Amino acid sequence: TTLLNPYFGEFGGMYVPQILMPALNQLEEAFVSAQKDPEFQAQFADLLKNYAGRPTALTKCQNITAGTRTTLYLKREDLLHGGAHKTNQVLGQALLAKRMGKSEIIAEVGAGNHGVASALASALLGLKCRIYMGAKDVERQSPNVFRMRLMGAEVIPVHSGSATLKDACNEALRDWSGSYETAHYMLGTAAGPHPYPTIVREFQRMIGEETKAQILDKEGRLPDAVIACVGGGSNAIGMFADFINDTSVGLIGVEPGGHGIETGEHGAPLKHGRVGIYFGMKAPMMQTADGQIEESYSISAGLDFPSVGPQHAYLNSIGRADYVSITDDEALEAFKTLCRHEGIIPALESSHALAHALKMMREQPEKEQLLVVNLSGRGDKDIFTVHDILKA
Amino acid sequence: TTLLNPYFGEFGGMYVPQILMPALNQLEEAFVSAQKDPEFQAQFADLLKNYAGRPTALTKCQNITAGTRTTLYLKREDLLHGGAHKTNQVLGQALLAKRMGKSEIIAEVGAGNHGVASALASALLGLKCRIYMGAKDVERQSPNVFRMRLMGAEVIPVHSGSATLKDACNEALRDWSGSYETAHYMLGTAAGPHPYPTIVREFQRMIGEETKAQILDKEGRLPDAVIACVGGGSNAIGMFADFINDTSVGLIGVEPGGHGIETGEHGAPLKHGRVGIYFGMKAPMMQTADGQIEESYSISAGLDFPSVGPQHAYLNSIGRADYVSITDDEALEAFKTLCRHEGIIPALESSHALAHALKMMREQPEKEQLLVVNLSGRGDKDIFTVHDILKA
Amino acid sequence: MERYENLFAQLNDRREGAFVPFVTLGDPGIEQSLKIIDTLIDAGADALELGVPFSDPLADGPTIQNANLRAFAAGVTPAQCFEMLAIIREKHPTIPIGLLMYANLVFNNGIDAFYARCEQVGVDSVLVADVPVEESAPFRQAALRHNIAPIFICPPNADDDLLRQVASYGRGYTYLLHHLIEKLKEYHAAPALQGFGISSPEQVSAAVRAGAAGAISGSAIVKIIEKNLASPKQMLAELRSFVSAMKAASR
Amino acid sequence: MERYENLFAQLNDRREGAFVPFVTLGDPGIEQSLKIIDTLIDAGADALELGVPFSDPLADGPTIQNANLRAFAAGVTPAQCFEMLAIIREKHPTIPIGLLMYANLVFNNGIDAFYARCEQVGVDSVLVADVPVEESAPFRQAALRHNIAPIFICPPNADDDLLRQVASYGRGYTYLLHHLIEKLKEYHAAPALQGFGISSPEQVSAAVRAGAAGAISGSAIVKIIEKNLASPKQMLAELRSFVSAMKAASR
Ligand SMILES: *Cc1c(COP(=O)(O)O)cnc(C)c1O
Ligand SMILES: *Cc1c(COP(=O)(O)O)cnc(C)c1O
Ligand code: NA
Ligand code: NA
Repeated sequence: TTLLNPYFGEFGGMYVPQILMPALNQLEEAFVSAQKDPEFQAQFADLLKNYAGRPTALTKCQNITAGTRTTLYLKREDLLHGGAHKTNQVLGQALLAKRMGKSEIIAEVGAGNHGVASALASALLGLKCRIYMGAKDVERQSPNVFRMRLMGAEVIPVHSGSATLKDACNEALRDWSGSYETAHYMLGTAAGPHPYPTIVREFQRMIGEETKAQILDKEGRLPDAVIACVGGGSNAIGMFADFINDTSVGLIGVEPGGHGIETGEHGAPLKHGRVGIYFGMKAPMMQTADGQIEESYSISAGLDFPSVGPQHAYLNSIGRADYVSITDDEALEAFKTLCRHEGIIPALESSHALAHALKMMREQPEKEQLLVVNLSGRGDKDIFTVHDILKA
Repeated sequence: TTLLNPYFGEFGGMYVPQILMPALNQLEEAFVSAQKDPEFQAQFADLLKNYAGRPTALTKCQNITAGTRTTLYLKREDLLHGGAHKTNQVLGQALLAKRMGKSEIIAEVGAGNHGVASALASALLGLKCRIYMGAKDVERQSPNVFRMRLMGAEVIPVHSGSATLKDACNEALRDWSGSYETAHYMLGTAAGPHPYPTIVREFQRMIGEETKAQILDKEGRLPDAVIACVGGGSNAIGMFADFINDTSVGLIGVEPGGHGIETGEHGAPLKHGRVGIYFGMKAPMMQTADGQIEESYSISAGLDFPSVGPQHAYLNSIGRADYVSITDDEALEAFKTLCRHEGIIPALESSHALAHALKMMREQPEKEQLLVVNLSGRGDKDIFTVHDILKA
Repeated sequence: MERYENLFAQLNDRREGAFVPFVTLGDPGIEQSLKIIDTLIDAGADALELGVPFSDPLADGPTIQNANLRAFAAGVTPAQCFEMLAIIREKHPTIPIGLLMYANLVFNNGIDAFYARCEQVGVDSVLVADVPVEESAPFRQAALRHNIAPIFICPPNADDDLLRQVASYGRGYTYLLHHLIEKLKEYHAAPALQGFGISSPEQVSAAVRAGAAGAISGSAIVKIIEKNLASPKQMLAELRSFVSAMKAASR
Repeated sequence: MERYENLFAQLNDRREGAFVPFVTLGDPGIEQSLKIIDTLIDAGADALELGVPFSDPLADGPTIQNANLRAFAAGVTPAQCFEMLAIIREKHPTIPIGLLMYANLVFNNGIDAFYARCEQVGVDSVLVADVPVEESAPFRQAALRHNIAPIFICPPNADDDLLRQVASYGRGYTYLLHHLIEKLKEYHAAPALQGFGISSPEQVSAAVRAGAAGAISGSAIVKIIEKNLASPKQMLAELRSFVSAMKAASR
């Protein structure tokens, strides 16, 4: 029994061992209560404004669209404290943890930036944070490991199994199954078991809400389409949410095409995967013919999630949102284009969304269209990656 | 003859070869005109708001001051597009360049971030940017060189002389002496020949103006003191400016003490230098007994300027502003403290200002005081520096 | 079939508790695994709980995580696991065989088809690790249509509503992790087997004395395999020794 | 003294232009530099413009930037430069000697003290590279009090107000970089010497033909030094050859 619907069509659910159900039910209840509590909302808004830097700007990109009938705006989540949209919801979840009387945070990460995000929110709110990560990942993520440790987080290397992300996740959940009374598991995307897909969306929806107000102020109407990259689905659902009931507004999700869909080396499970049950949810995923979960691939680590949030799978099924893919090379070109023409270095993740908007413009340059790309993060972190590639 | 006073007491002036005077006079005139032009102001405000992300937040730091009678706020310039306050004035100068009908920007840099700032503003406004830097600096600044080139700037390595910053600066000014009709020299701090000290201050004063409004909104009164690090003087004068006539507000400038004033290895010319004439201005500077200009030292490259802005020297002489110094170790401790207690990674430059506020609090924990530290930039760029040090 | 019902009836007539060991199919290899299983049976295991290697076993612990690693390194697949299951049943007609699965491997090619395959090879029960009673409808329905017992875990943090659901939905046996045992019996739940930390003879006697119908050793067997990887002969010897001692404790 | 006035009067009586070479004091070394200067004089230089190595010569170009490098590498200091200046004057009583300085080296220990030192060693003029006429008051005042000629550069982009200031403030000679020459003469400016790109005999004759009183070779001499660093003897030979040719072009 739950307070909210755990499913979006056939997608979603709570596929976790029985022992974790009480933790999920407790979290769902706290969330429902918090959403109706003006004090929680005011506190959350105060942190977003005075600590994180909300609202973020909506930048018009005249240089990029010159000569076409496309008008392009970029939602600047790259200017959010931390450099990415992830900050919004980790602060929200940290506040939920405190609401439940908890003083500890559990998280896991590989090459992602979720560890840094969880650590900074925990430092600000006085929470003891422990982050699990495969031993192999520790050895390759010295920079982020240091950032997390500087912020007082305890980084716990996992040697069991293949010593990779999946082993860290397993350890984190095992930990949580026995310590949920005093610790909160901070999930980093709009996926996993209910209530996380719903909570993450709600704690990221200010992205879409601000965009709506900003576009109406500047253009006097809604966008013809909002475009966002999709790894797990949080920055995209955050942008999409407030626009779902605005039928005239297109919702375009961009999955990583990697080396190309036909190569099998991509991260586009929503459009090229197969429905399965994994990480506590029923959703499209990268899997072998006999059901083993496969790894996604993308030049961008942030979009390297073998599945996708259930609400996206649902929005796609009913035709409300459309999903496409962008290759490594297409994302690299968009990255270079934004740097040279707007003086903004975008995250390679965000570059996938920009790459698709660029395609919509270039393919039909005389088509009048007002577009908004969600620039989910800054790309300082990708300079080395891009440099080496261009090098060779 | 000039429109504005080139001096602040005995400090300042226009000590440049005769051939550069017309360029300075032209710039001063354009500036005076632009300052009275509502359209220029509106255009400048639009860029600061919708592109750079102004206004920046004013964050209260409860965790750091717990148990004391100090209330501390941080002006978040670290959240500005680009990661530092430098963005504010380069955008302003780029607009001045366009006002004068110019389409080219000239700059020079060593280990600083002024090159990246000049390059991003030039890319946004369609200006051809060329940045000079000593060959030796090019070899050690691969990351920034790449950032500038990604943003379309032409990075010109200088091999003449000692192939260092001073040679780049010389080449840049020589270049400008012959091309000022079509190119604008973008000076990166509140120093050099008039009108730069005045222009940079005016294009950075929104820092202090926003802080005043934000502190009045949150505390209902002005700060007992505003604290900012001083390398060249721009972020500090930007914070100070709007507070100069508020006699009750202390203005504290923090110069780098390096390994310690007594070691001779520091960057505190204002308080431990000697008045001289260099870089087009009369001001306190690091110099040998017979007049050769010495190098400053600091764990933070950004504060490595052998002199200081003339207005600071003046504010100090009349006792309106007070200047102190903070050592490498004191700045490192502040850096660690902010990371662990507030979840904010500060630039090592900004850490000097925070270190002094921490001292004011700790030395007299029962003294009631409302302080504002100007967090001039983020410290992602310093993670390696700090990591290696702590390592050893 | 009614293998569990027949087993417990026989154990009851002997005032005996059941001892059930768990092992991962194919660990450390197909051949050595078949030998391991025959040894567990000869040594006295009353029933078997067998796992099928899965890429992301979010539930299991390090011992099991490493067991799957070894199995995958040997190229073990679900198809080969079912081949092993058929062979095991052909050799042992009455011992109850239970599988410990992860939802995706059951859902993958169709839930009904999976339980039909189980019935075909002679499996008796299936515990899906990541399917709580709340999401179990299609799984238990398919299990029952194919004469397979759907098994559920009764956790420490279980409440009264959960006890009733588990009592109502489960068959074969209740996987337990004194009052709980009484309440389960009160609700006519399948016989309860204690599965928490069963690694010594005294824990087996304690479980039965507490009212449980037996005990499940969830990882003690795997640890013995992990420890004797260098000597297969010694591995089987120690497994026979352990199981024999654990089973003796149930009489 | 009146060395410049006496020189130009003598050149005029001979319908001759002045040829002034520039070199950095101490480049490439104190001893070799003294020899270089004596060679320039013997070869026919009518006057000398001598630079004092400064750490940050924001004006000068690469040739000069490298000249200072060589001088500093030899440990040359302003104090040693003044020692050289005294020696040079003791050997050559009438040739005008002009210094090319940077503001800090003049301001450092007191502007007045600097010009007093110049007067003491026998210097005749000082051109401060980074002091425009607008900031020149204390410098020209101190120069005049010590019988030193303050010299100013008349740039290409010069306007009428600047011409008048330079004509009024300068002494010795006007450092020029046809109408300009006429206007300067009109305002009674010190005799003008063309200093822009003077590196060949034809440029010297052209300057004089244009109305200038002579020409200053701002870097051609330094280039010759830079090119013959390996052979001091050959360096002096080429310097004598160049200066002799340049001076011949002024007659
Ligand atoms: C983490 C990240 C993403 C991917 O996560 P979603 O949950 O799919 O939004 C995208 N962009 C940036 C900059 C990120 O840091
Ligand atoms: C450039 C920089 C400074 C130093 O420059 P000022 O002109 O002295 O302000 C200080 N802090 C940061 C973060 C900088 O980037
Ligand atoms: Na994905
Ligand atoms: Na300085």
